[PDB]
Amino acid sequence: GFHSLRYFYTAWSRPGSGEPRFVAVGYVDDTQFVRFDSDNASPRAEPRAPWMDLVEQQDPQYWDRNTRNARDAAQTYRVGLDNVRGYYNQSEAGSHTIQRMYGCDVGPHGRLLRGYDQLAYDGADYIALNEDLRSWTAADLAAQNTRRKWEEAGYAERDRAYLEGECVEWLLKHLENGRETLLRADPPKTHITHHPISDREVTLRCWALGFYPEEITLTWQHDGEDQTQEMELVETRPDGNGAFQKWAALVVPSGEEQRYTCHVQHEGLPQPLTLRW
Amino acid sequence: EPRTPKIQVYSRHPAENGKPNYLNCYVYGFHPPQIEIDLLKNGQKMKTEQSDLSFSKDWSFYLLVHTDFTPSTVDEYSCRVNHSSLAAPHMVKWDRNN
Amino acid sequence: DYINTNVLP
Repeated sequence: GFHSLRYFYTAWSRPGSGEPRFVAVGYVDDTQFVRFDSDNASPRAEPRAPWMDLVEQQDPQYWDRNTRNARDAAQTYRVGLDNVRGYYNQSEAGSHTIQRMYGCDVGPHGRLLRGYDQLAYDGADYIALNEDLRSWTAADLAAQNTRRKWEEAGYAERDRAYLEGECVEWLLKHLENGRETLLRADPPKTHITHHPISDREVTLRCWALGFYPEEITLTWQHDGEDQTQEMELVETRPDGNGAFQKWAALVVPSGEEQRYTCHVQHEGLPQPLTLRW
Repeated sequence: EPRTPKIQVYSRHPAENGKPNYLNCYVYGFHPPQIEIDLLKNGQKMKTEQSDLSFSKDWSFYLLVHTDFTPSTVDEYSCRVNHSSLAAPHMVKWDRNN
Repeated sequence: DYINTNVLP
């Protein structure tokens, strides 16, 4: 199964809070390993995962080189805010946002499945690198200005050369260093809880805790019949320890609890689970 | 189009009074990035840490705000969020059953 | 690494 190295840039203006801010974070799969925050004095690229403590000795220039790259990005996208505002003729008293997401998916053979670079303005698609990694799709007339500038700059080929070369190499390097964290599939710990509401109704809540990676499926059934439409399913949420939690809950009539089952699929489970109260 | 945050408030481990635990406020699906998120103990702001700003495939942001806590039968916990998409702060009480 | 080249929009 594939792995992915992904980087996420946010530059935004915050009129009334001071100068624009830039935050750049990396992830391998669902685990964040690095951050850069322009609000720091002399901001540096900084490790956010324990296995990253080992890269200083393997790559003594890693932190200085990543600090330079992120500082350069911080300058580019914060100036970019003023550039794009000018394309739209937007006033500077408003808050605006540029986001960039780029990275690579690698398959089980160690080779690139796909690269991507996409940008958003005020939360909407703005410009994206096409799947051929030589050309750009521009969302509107303003983004066509950007597109022309990046075609003249030959930036797609610089993108392609990173996404196909360096991105893949580094994903492989991180998967090796962070093997114990990244290559785990930690199954959910599951249980059902029982919450009477009224005299004739009760809530059954099916819990999945401590699982990695994030992808999971929770379902309720009644007599083998899928309850998806009637259940309350919360969005998967981080537990703050590097894993995730989810639950699905259902209102059933008192006395009928034994008729319902919870079904859990997660890649760390040897087979899908069925739980009953 | 500003996007309103969704909020969940929950412990890392199932709550038991007197045992140290971790209180989380997970707020997500919001846009633009500037947001105020606080955990409150009996209506008073707690010292918390906040995760690095990231976002999902639809470009909406998510954040985790957290701190150590030891639940009780007495203490009430809540999460307070204010965001440019909101006209007033959003208060969400902690329910140890979620 | 973070990509080492960035271009102004």
